Amino acid sequence: GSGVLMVGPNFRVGKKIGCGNFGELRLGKNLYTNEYVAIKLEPMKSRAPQLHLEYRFYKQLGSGDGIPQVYYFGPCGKYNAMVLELLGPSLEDLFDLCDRTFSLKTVLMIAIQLISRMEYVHSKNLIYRDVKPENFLIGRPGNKTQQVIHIIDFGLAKEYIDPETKKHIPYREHKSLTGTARYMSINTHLGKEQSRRDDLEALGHMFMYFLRGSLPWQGLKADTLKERYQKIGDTKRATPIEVLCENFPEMATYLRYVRRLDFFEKPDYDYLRKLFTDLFDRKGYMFDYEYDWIGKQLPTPV
Ligand SMILES: COc1cnc(-c2cnc3ccccc3c2)nc1-c1cc2c([nH]1)CCNC2=O
Repeated sequence: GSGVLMVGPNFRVGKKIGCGNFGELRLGKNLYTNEYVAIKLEPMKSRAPQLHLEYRFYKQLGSGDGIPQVYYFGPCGKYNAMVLELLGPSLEDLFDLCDRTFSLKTVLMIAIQLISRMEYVHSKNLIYRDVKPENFLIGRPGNKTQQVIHIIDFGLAKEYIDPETKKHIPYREHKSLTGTARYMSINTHLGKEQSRRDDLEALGHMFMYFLRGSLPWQGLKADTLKERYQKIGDTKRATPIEVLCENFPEMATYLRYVRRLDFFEKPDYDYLRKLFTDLFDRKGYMFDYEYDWIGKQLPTPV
Protein backbone atom coordinates (compact mmCIF):
# COMPACT_ATOMS: atom_id res chain seq x y z
CA GLY A 1 0.00 0.00 0.00
CA SER A 2 1.85 3.07 1.27
CA GLY A 3 5.08 1.33 2.24
CA VAL A 4 5.50 3.75 5.08
CA LEU A 5 5.73 2.90 8.69
CA MET A 6 3.69 4.88 11.13
CA VAL A 7 3.63 4.58 14.85
CA GLY A 8 0.38 5.58 16.40
CA PRO A 9 -1.75 8.20 14.61
CA ASN A 10 0.91 10.81 13.79
CA PHE A 11 4.45 9.41 13.95
CA ARG A 12 6.23 8.73 10.70
CA VAL A 13 9.12 6.28 11.23
CA GLY A 14 12.43 7.38 9.75
CA LYS A 15 15.96 6.26 9.18
CA LYS A 16 17.99 4.13 11.56
CA ILE A 17 20.09 6.39 13.77
CA GLY A 18 22.93 6.07 16.20
CA CYS A 19 25.49 3.28 16.49
CA GLY A 20 24.85 -0.23 17.69
CA ASN A 21 21.09 -0.76 17.91
CA PHE A 22 20.87 -2.78 14.68
CA GLY A 23 17.62 -1.07 13.72
CA GLU A 24 16.39 -0.55 17.27
CA LEU A 25 16.55 3.25 17.22
CA ARG A 26 15.09 5.37 14.43
CA LEU A 27 14.53 9.01 13.79
CA GLY A 28 10.88 9.90 13.63
CA LYS A 29 8.65 12.85 12.90
CA ASN A 30 5.43 13.94 14.55
CA LEU A 31 3.48 14.87 11.41
CA TYR A 32 0.89 16.76 13.47
CA THR A 33 3.46 19.01 15.14
CA ASN A 34 6.22 18.99 12.54
CA GLU A 35 8.72 17.93 15.23
CA TYR A 36 11.36 15.21 15.16
CA VAL A 37 11.38 12.47 17.76
CA ALA A 38 13.34 9.37 18.68
CA ILE A 39 11.62 6.01 18.17
CA LYS A 40 12.76 2.94 20.07
CA LEU A 41 11.69 -0.33 18.45
CA GLU A 42 11.54 -3.83 19.86
CA PRO A 43 10.57 -6.85 17.77
CA MET A 44 7.30 -8.35 19.09
CA LYS A 45 9.21 -11.60 18.69
CA SER A 46 11.73 -10.60 21.36
CA ARG A 47 12.98 -13.25 23.75
CA ALA A 48 13.70 -10.68 26.43
CA PRO A 49 11.09 -7.86 26.24
CA GLN A 50 12.02 -4.62 27.97
CA LEU A 51 10.33 -1.89 25.98
CA HIS A 52 6.90 -2.02 27.53
CA LEU A 53 7.92 -1.76 31.11
CA GLU A 54 10.73 0.63 30.33
CA TYR A 55 7.72 2.64 29.16
CA ARG A 56 6.07 1.92 32.52
CA PHE A 57 9.22 3.05 34.33
CA TYR A 58 9.02 6.31 32.43
CA LYS A 59 5.39 6.65 33.42
CA GLN A 60 6.48 6.09 37.02
CA LEU A 61 9.19 8.68 36.64
CA GLY A 62 6.85 11.32 35.28
CA SER A 63 7.76 14.62 33.69
CA GLY A 64 11.17 15.53 35.09
CA ASP A 65 14.38 17.54 34.71
CA GLY A 66 16.77 15.68 32.46
CA ILE A 67 14.18 12.98 31.79
CA PRO A 68 13.25 12.65 28.12
CA GLN A 69 9.55 13.11 27.48
CA VAL A 70 7.69 9.99 26.26
CA TYR A 71 4.93 10.52 23.69
CA TYR A 72 3.75 7.10 22.66
CA PHE A 73 3.99 3.34 23.06
CA GLY A 74 2.29 1.22 20.46
CA PRO A 75 2.59 -1.51 17.80
CA CYS A 76 4.44 -0.74 14.59
CA GLY A 77 4.39 -3.55 12.10
CA LYS A 78 6.07 -6.47 13.85
CA TYR A 79 7.54 -4.04 16.33
CA ASN A 80 6.47 -2.53 19.64
CA ALA A 81 7.47 1.10 19.46
CA MET A 82 8.11 3.81 22.00
CA VAL A 83 8.22 7.37 20.77
CA LEU A 84 10.06 9.90 22.90
CA GLU A 85 11.85 13.23 22.82
CA LEU A 86 14.81 13.44 20.45
CA LEU A 87 17.99 14.34 22.30
CA GLY A 88 21.59 14.98 21.30
CA PRO A 89 24.88 13.05 21.55
CA SER A 90 25.96 10.99 24.58
CA LEU A 91 28.78 11.72 26.98
CA GLU A 92 30.70 8.92 25.28
CA ASP A 93 30.28 10.59 21.86
CA LEU A 94 31.37 13.85 23.44
CA PHE A 95 34.28 12.20 25.21
CA ASP A 96 35.64 10.91 21.88
CA LEU A 97 35.09 14.36 20.42
CA CYS A 98 37.20 15.76 23.27
CA ASP A 99 40.00 13.22 22.75
CA ARG A 100 38.92 10.98 25.59
CA THR A 101 39.49 13.15 28.63
CA PHE A 102 37.30 15.84 30.21
CA SER A 103 38.55 18.78 32.25
CA LEU A 104 37.72 18.72 35.96
CA LYS A 105 35.35 21.63 35.50
CA THR A 106 33.41 19.67 32.88
CA VAL A 107 33.38 16.51 34.99
CA LEU A 108 32.16 18.43 38.05
CA MET A 109 29.37 20.13 36.07
CA ILE A 110 28.44 16.66 34.88
CA ALA A 111 28.75 15.07 38.33
CA ILE A 112 26.69 17.71 40.09
CA GLN A 113 23.88 17.19 37.60
CA LEU A 114 24.00 13.41 37.66
CA ILE A 115 23.92 13.12 41.44
CA SER A 116 20.71 15.13 41.27
CA ARG A 117 19.57 13.07 38.27
CA MET A 118 20.05 9.83 40.21
CA GLU A 119 18.51 11.25 43.39
CA TYR A 120 15.43 12.07 41.30
CA VAL A 121 15.24 8.53 39.93
CA HIS A 122 15.70 7.22 43.46
CA SER A 123 12.96 9.54 44.73
CA LYS A 124 10.62 7.73 42.38
CA ASN A 125 11.51 4.44 44.04
CA LEU A 126 13.67 3.30 41.16
CA ILE A 127 17.31 2.27 41.01
CA TYR A 128 18.91 2.74 37.56
CA ARG A 129 21.50 -0.04 37.34
CA ASP A 130 22.86 0.88 33.88
CA VAL A 131 25.37 3.69 34.41
CA LYS A 132 27.68 4.42 31.47
CA PRO A 133 28.64 7.42 29.28
CA GLU A 134 26.40 6.11 26.50
CA ASN A 135 23.21 6.53 28.56
CA PHE A 136 23.74 10.18 29.39
CA LEU A 137 22.77 12.57 26.60
CA ILE A 138 22.87 16.34 26.24
CA GLY A 139 19.81 17.97 24.67
CA ARG A 140 19.74 19.36 21.21
CA PRO A 141 21.00 22.60 19.64
CA GLY A 142 18.11 24.97 20.39
CA ASN A 143 15.44 22.92 22.18
CA LYS A 144 16.82 24.87 25.09
CA THR A 145 17.94 21.84 27.03
CA GLN A 146 21.12 21.19 25.10
CA GLN A 147 23.28 21.87 28.09
CA VAL A 148 21.18 19.64 30.36
CA ILE A 149 22.64 16.17 30.80
CA HIS A 150 19.80 13.67 30.31
CA ILE A 151 19.51 10.07 31.48
CA ILE A 152 18.16 7.45 29.07
CA ASP A 153 17.42 3.74 28.70
CA PHE A 154 15.69 2.50 31.82
CA GLY A 155 15.45 -1.09 30.65
CA LEU A 156 17.61 -2.43 33.49
CA ALA A 157 15.78 -0.35 36.10
CA LYS A 158 14.14 -1.85 39.18
CA GLU A 159 11.74 -0.70 41.87
CA TYR A 160 13.78 -0.88 45.09
CA ILE A 161 10.76 -0.01 47.24
CA ASP A 162 8.05 -2.69 47.16
CA PRO A 163 4.92 -0.77 46.10
CA GLU A 164 2.60 -2.69 48.39
CA THR A 165 4.74 -3.28 51.51
CA LYS A 166 6.56 0.03 51.10
CA LYS A 167 9.68 -1.74 52.26
CA HIS A 168 13.12 -1.55 50.64
CA ILE A 169 13.80 -4.68 48.62
CA PRO A 170 15.48 -7.47 50.64
CA TYR A 171 19.21 -8.01 50.54
CA ARG A 172 20.28 -11.08 48.55
CA GLU A 173 23.11 -12.45 46.43
CA HIS A 174 23.71 -14.66 43.43
CA LYS A 175 22.27 -12.10 41.01
CA SER A 176 23.64 -12.92 37.56
CA LEU A 177 26.00 -10.38 36.01
CA THR A 178 24.75 -8.58 32.89
CA GLY A 179 25.33 -4.81 33.15
CA THR A 180 28.50 -3.15 31.82
CA ALA A 181 31.58 -4.30 33.74
CA ARG A 182 33.79 -1.22 33.41
CA TYR A 183 31.68 1.03 35.66
CA MET A 184 29.78 -1.37 37.90
CA SER A 185 30.23 -1.25 41.66
CA ILE A 186 32.41 -3.79 43.40
CA ASN A 187 29.40 -5.28 45.16
CA THR A 188 27.68 -5.70 41.80
CA HIS A 189 30.69 -7.85 40.86
CA LEU A 190 30.09 -9.93 43.98
CA GLY A 191 26.62 -10.91 42.79
CA LYS A 192 24.79 -8.80 45.40
CA GLU A 193 21.40 -7.19 44.83
CA GLN A 194 21.92 -3.62 43.65
CA SER A 195 20.51 -0.64 45.52
CA ARG A 196 20.90 3.15 45.59
CA ARG A 197 24.58 3.08 46.58
CA ASP A 198 25.45 1.06 43.47
CA ASP A 199 24.13 3.69 41.07
CA LEU A 200 26.24 6.26 42.90
CA GLU A 201 29.40 4.17 42.87
CA ALA A 202 28.99 3.49 39.16
CA LEU A 203 28.80 7.24 38.60
CA GLY A 204 32.03 7.60 40.56
CA HIS A 205 33.84 5.08 38.36
CA MET A 206 32.54 6.97 35.34
CA PHE A 207 33.70 10.34 36.72
CA MET A 208 37.22 8.93 37.19
CA TYR A 209 37.05 7.37 33.74
CA PHE A 210 36.40 10.86 32.35
CA LEU A 211 39.16 12.47 34.40
CA ARG A 212 41.85 9.86 33.82
CA GLY A 213 41.05 9.05 30.22
CA SER A 214 40.57 5.38 31.16
CA LEU A 215 40.11 3.01 34.10
CA PRO A 216 42.81 0.49 35.21
CA TRP A 217 40.59 -2.59 34.76
CA GLN A 218 39.47 -1.45 31.31
CA GLY A 219 41.61 -3.74 29.16
CA LEU A 220 40.83 -6.99 30.98
CA LYS A 221 39.79 -9.92 28.77
CA ALA A 222 38.85 -13.54 29.56
CA ASP A 223 37.49 -16.81 28.16
CA THR A 224 34.01 -16.33 29.61
CA LEU A 225 32.03 -13.21 30.58
CA LYS A 226 31.92 -14.51 34.13
CA GLU A 227 35.72 -14.71 34.21
CA ARG A 228 36.14 -11.30 32.70
CA TYR A 229 33.68 -9.91 35.25
CA GLN A 230 35.68 -11.65 37.98
CA LYS A 231 39.01 -10.21 36.81
CA ILE A 232 37.67 -6.69 36.51
CA GLY A 233 36.17 -7.01 39.99
CA ASP A 234 39.47 -8.32 41.35
CA THR A 235 41.34 -5.35 39.93
CA LYS A 236 38.78 -2.87 41.26
CA ARG A 237 39.21 -4.38 44.70
CA ALA A 238 42.98 -4.41 44.16
CA THR A 239 43.25 -0.74 43.13
CA PRO A 240 43.27 1.57 46.17
CA ILE A 241 40.96 4.51 45.92
CA GLU A 242 43.82 6.87 46.74
CA VAL A 243 45.62 5.42 43.70
CA LEU A 244 42.64 5.46 41.37
CA CYS A 245 41.69 9.00 42.40
CA GLU A 246 45.26 10.31 42.54
CA ASN A 247 45.13 14.14 42.24
CA PHE A 248 41.37 14.22 42.86
CA PRO A 249 40.86 14.14 46.68
CA GLU A 250 37.16 14.94 46.43
CA MET A 251 36.67 12.04 44.03
CA ALA A 252 38.38 9.72 46.49
CA THR A 253 36.12 11.04 49.23
CA TYR A 254 33.05 10.60 47.06
CA LEU A 255 34.08 7.06 46.09
CA ARG A 256 34.87 5.62 49.49
CA TYR A 257 31.75 7.23 50.90
CA VAL A 258 29.47 5.44 48.43
CA ARG A 259 31.55 2.23 48.62
CA ARG A 260 30.90 2.16 52.36
CA LEU A 261 27.17 2.83 52.10
CA ASP A 262 24.94 0.19 53.67
CA PHE A 263 22.64 -1.83 51.32
CA PHE A 264 19.42 -0.21 52.60
CA GLU A 265 21.00 3.19 53.32
CA LYS A 266 19.72 6.40 51.75
CA PRO A 267 22.67 8.25 50.28
CA ASP A 268 23.30 11.79 51.52
CA TYR A 269 23.03 13.39 48.08
CA ASP A 270 23.38 16.88 49.56
CA TYR A 271 26.72 15.87 51.09
CA LEU A 272 27.99 14.45 47.79
CA ARG A 273 26.88 17.45 45.76
CA LYS A 274 28.61 19.72 48.23
CA LEU A 275 31.92 17.83 47.98
CA PHE A 276 31.81 18.81 44.34
CA THR A 277 30.36 22.33 44.49
CA ASP A 278 32.79 23.32 47.25
CA LEU A 279 35.63 22.02 45.06
CA PHE A 280 34.10 23.73 42.05
CA ASP A 281 33.97 27.06 43.86
CA ARG A 282 37.49 26.70 45.28
CA LYS A 283 39.00 26.09 41.85
CA GLY A 284 37.36 29.32 40.77
CA TYR A 285 35.14 27.62 38.19
CA MET A 286 31.89 29.23 37.04
CA PHE A 287 28.94 26.85 36.45
CA ASP A 288 28.16 28.30 33.02
CA TYR A 289 27.56 25.08 31.10
CA GLU A 290 30.63 25.64 28.98
CA TYR A 291 31.72 22.03 28.73
CA ASP A 292 34.86 20.96 26.94
CA TRP A 293 32.79 20.04 23.87
CA ILE A 294 31.38 23.53 23.50
CA GLY A 295 32.67 25.06 20.30
CA LYS A 296 33.28 21.69 18.71
CA GLN A 297 30.96 20.37 15.98
CA LEU A 298 28.37 17.81 17.04
CA PRO A 299 26.68 14.90 15.12
CA THR A 300 23.06 15.67 14.23
CA PRO A 301 20.95 12.80 12.72
CA VAL A 302 18.49 15.38 11.33
C1 LIG B 1 15.05 9.95 24.72
O1 LIG B 1 15.74 9.01 24.09
C2 LIG B 1 16.64 9.26 23.16
C3 LIG B 1 16.63 10.57 22.53
N1 LIG B 1 17.41 10.97 21.61
C4 LIG B 1 18.39 10.03 21.16
C5 LIG B 1 19.29 10.44 20.14
C6 LIG B 1 19.28 11.85 19.81
N2 LIG B 1 20.18 12.38 18.94
C7 LIG B 1 21.15 11.57 18.31
C8 LIG B 1 22.05 12.10 17.43
C9 LIG B 1 23.06 11.24 16.70
C10 LIG B 1 23.06 9.76 16.95
C11 LIG B 1 22.09 9.16 17.93
C12 LIG B 1 21.18 10.04 18.59
C13 LIG B 1 20.24 9.54 19.52
N3 LIG B 1 18.55 8.73 21.65
C14 LIG B 1 17.65 8.31 22.69
C15 LIG B 1 17.83 6.87 23.19
C16 LIG B 1 17.11 6.24 24.14
C17 LIG B 1 17.68 5.02 24.19
C18 LIG B 1 18.71 5.02 23.26
N4 LIG B 1 18.83 6.18 22.62
C19 LIG B 1 19.60 3.83 22.97
C20 LIG B 1 19.23 2.59 23.85
N5 LIG B 1 18.16 2.85 24.78
C21 LIG B 1 17.42 3.90 24.97
O2 LIG B 1 16.52 3.90 25.83
